[PDB]
Amino acid sequence: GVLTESNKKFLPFQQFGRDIADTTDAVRDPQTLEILDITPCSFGGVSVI
Amino acid sequence: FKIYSKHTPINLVRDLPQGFSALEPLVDLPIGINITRFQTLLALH
Ligand SMILES: *[C@@H]1O[C@H](CO)[C@@H](O)[C@H](O)[C@H]1NC(C)=O
Repeated sequence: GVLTESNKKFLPFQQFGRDIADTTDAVRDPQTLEILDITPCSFGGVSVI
Repeated sequence: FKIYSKHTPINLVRDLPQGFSALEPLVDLPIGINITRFQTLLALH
């Protein structure tokens, strides 16, 4: 996926994040202890005219 | 043994624990002990 800066907050004890159906929507890195969000990149379908 | 806590109270009533507040973990002590009874320690005169 593609990583961007996160506008959300994590509690100190928790390390992962998800919204629905085991989709990791955020994560904190083990070195900077910074917060990042994960979203899939730009997959799609192709049609021809 | 996971110990949860919340300090700041709500003065909705007097001497009663009315209200709702979630609790966040503080310490999870990994000892692996079996405990069936327990007491409490106070300050005596
Ligand atoms: C790891 O080292 C980097 C180097 O500056 C530091 O910024 C970071 O806070 C360190 N993280 C831990 C968990 O020690």
